[PDB]
Amino acid sequence: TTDGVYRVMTRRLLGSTQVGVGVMQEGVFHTMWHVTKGAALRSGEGRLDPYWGDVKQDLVSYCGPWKLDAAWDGLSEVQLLAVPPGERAKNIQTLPGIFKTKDGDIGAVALDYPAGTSGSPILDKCGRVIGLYGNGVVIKNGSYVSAITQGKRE
Amino acid sequence: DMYIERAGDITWEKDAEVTGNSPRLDVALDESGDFSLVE
Ligand SMILES: O=C(Nc1ccc2c(c1)CNC2)c1cc(Cl)nc2[nH]ccc12
Repeated sequence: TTDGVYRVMTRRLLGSTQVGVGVMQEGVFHTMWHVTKGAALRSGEGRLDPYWGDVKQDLVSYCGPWKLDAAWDGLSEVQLLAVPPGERAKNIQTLPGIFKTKDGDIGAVALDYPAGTSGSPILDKCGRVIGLYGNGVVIKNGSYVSAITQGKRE
Repeated sequence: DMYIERAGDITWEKDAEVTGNSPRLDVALDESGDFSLVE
């Protein structure tokens, strides 16, 4: 339960397949809903049970409520701490674009990584998590542009 | 049964590989949390 970024793995398929990524912060595990699909997780001898989740926001928290509250300022560059399947965690600095929707504008990272990278945190200059990578759109050139998905803190 | 293994710390790293463009896309989000390009 130490704070940090974690791989989300499964043994249901061939070998150990990485289905996604998530953030442990303040005893709560945060990830994209499509990674676990709300299922319980294992952390050595311990077990993480879901606490909050939403399919539209595509988010889910384990052990407690969503703790991440920081946001992109619309101006500065961010870093995607990408954790790719079978590959070492690595920070990729980019300047986000905009997903323009009827309910508002959202930041967007135009980096392409395998779908098992879903749940990797997007960071600001203070190392604060401003969102999760993994939910976006496929553009004209086949590549992926993911939204900067952040939940609510109560 | 899904499981988790630590992959690293969450810190900002100066002198990182800077790449990627900043596109402005008109999108729509359905009840299933799936984005789609509006053109
Ligand atoms: O499929 C992806 N993401 C996803 C999947 C299922 C659902 C949602 C998002 C939200 N509603 C359920 C994905 C993620 C990433 Cl990082 N690269 C990719 N390239 C192609 C696809 C894709």
